[PDB]
Amino acid sequence: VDDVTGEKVREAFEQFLEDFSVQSTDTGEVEKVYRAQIEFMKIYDLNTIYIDYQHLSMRENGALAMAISEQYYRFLPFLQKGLRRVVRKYAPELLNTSSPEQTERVFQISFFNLPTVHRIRDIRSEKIGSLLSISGTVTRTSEVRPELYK
Amino acid sequence: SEPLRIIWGTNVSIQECTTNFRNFLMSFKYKFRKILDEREEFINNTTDEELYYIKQLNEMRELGTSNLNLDARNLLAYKQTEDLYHQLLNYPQEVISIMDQTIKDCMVSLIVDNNLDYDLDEIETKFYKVRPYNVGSCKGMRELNPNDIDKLINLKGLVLRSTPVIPDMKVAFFKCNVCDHTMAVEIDRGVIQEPARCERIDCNEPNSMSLIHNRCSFADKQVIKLQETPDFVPDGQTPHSISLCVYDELVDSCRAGDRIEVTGTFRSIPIRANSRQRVLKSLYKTYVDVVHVKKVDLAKIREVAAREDLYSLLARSIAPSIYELEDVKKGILLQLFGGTNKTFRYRGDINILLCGDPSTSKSQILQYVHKITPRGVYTSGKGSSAVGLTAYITRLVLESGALVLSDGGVCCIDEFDKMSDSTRSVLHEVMEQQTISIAKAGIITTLNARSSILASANPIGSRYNPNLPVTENIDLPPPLLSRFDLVYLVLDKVDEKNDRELAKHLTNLYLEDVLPVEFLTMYISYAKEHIHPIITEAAKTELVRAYVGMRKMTATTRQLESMIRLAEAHAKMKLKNVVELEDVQEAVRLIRSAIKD
DNA sequence: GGGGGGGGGGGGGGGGGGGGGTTTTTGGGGGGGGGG
DNA sequence: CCCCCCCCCCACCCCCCCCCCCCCCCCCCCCCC
Ligand SMILES: [Zn+2]
Repeated sequence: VDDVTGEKVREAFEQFLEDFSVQSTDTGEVEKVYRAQIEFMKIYDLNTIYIDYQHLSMRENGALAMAISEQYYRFLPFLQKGLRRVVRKYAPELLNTSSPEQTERVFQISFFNLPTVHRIRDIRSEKIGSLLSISGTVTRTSEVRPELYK
Repeated sequence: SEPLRIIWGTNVSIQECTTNFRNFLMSFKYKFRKILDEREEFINNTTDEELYYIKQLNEMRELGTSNLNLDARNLLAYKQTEDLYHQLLNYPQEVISIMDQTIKDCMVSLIVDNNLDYDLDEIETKFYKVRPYNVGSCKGMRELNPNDIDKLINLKGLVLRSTPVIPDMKVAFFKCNVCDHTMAVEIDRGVIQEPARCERIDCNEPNSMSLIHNRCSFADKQVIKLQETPDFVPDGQTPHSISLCVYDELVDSCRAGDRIEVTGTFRSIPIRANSRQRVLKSLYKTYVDVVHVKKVDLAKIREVAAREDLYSLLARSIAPSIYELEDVKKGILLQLFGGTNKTFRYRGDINILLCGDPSTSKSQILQYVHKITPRGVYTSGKGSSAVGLTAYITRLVLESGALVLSDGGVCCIDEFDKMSDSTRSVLHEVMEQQTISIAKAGIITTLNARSSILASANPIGSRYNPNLPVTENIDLPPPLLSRFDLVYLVLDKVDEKNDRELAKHLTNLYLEDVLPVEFLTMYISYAKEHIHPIITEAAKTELVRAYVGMRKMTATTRQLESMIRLAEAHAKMKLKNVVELEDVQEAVRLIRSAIKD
């Protein structure tokens, strides 16, 4: 069985990622910031894309943004599927770490610029699996370690 | 011919319980409660004919909120529901679930019977809760016994600490490894009802469902430790304590140090000998599973603000039990008002000290301002009776001292002469920068103290000598003494024209029952909330000429800054939004009195 | 043309085996207080 | 005001579990009525 909501989320997000159009303080010719950021990743051989949540919020009546806020943990693999197809279209050099088989590149989808910041005290378990932004002061840190992923 | 839904072990019909509750949750009137309670002649139709719980549900539905408070005596006031009270006490979880469901049904039925349009889908989606309270006598924590093990009880006590919020699973979420089909399973009595085979008959693989932890649905649980209040303890032994479990929007109803009531079902559960075994200990953990918790104007403001004698009126009202020290009272009132802040730091704090003889009214004065101020503290210059002045690292944790705890309030310090030297140094950066610098254990910060200090200090020995300066009488050094805006001397020197009238004023308190002493806090509150004085352009020239005058008479810019802050405080008084020439003049005059010491 | 009997597969139960289950002293550094 | 002291804090049986084996039950196919 396939998650129709997840697949439709992937379709919407993939389209947004490849063709979200804007520019400012410049000519009116649209920059298509995330396609251009994929080019920047291709130049500097990066493996993450930074996404402004408000750009999703204005897109398509914000329905996609609401879905990704409410049920982020469900839809993150679908977002990676959409991102992978866009990277195939506009920067297929990046699908590998880039012969011995240079492995599949993983993509971290680093959201930012959320509507509101929750405090550590505002944690409440309905928000399990949802996207938030959190603030506090870093009182201690771990050693950086390898987590077995695949 | 039909099945019956029964509260198990009781023979109570749930249909009867439901309708007995419904016919009170609607059609109850508050007039009936005064029939039950004392002073029944205070019934009044124009206030008491109200359909009280229809009124509650209407305001509640306009706020869209899930919770209803219910004083349990209101059940006993109403004929069809007095039995429901006993069922509520004796069989609480079933009756409370019935009451919850009935509240939701009342909300649903109102928007189709009273028939105003509303989001039916919103009510359908929402859960609803009753919060019964005042269930009965607040029986002692030490008095509980195994007959209580399922009853709705009431407790009073002191909160020691609470856990962080604990996620409690309400619906497990399962996914099939082979076919990726998903199904939701409600958690029943804390047990996961795992599907042994995949639901889809076209797949039906055994043992293939797996739990997807972060797609389950979780309620909020919190555990709070409640200590027996020392009012109830027998004198020769430790207080007891009870752990209480609290859920959802009742999480963080209280914090450490709160004295509270709780209404809740007394519960007990077994605990294991070791986690790898089912084997249980033969005596259960007890806890209370709470359902309610509780702790322990502008027209007049503008009317009083029109008065001409307001400065003297408010000043005498801060401590009318104390014989005349009126410039001290005026100074402390102006300290209560305070100046203003600015972004760029310069801030609104005003700082005062009292010295002179020890056996005099200064301690009472500190106590009165402590009682008046919203969030101040009382302390003394050294030592710690589990409360101390400076911020301090201890076990590893940083504790905030009385100065830091007095953020936004007056910090009252007695024995300020006998203060320890590390504290004497620490006071400089709160006097100047209103902060204290912390640089330990991987944390570096200027911990902002933001407190006005009222000090009380003493001479060396039993008597102050007024033929010697303040620095010669007092222990604490001049550079710290210089930081205070106003500094005062209170002396026990004999004079019958003062002492007799003081004694008569003091002794008359034992016989007698304008002084707006209880309105003072409200006036201070609204003034601090609403009024932010700015300096008039003419007041610039007034401040400059006054400063150069006292400079021609050893002043420093700290005196000018003090005159600014006092004038701004004087403008919060009378609710004036711009500092006037008279405000500068009184700030100047009071400082001219103080600096002459 | 339907029902019974025989034969084969698949599942469940029972049994057997196996593994797991805090104060007191000593030394050091740092902070605070007292005496010359 | 400086130095020294002294004070504080810190370091073998029983249950759960898993594997293996045997029997029974249920379905399908073939024959008989
Ligand atoms: Zn399946």
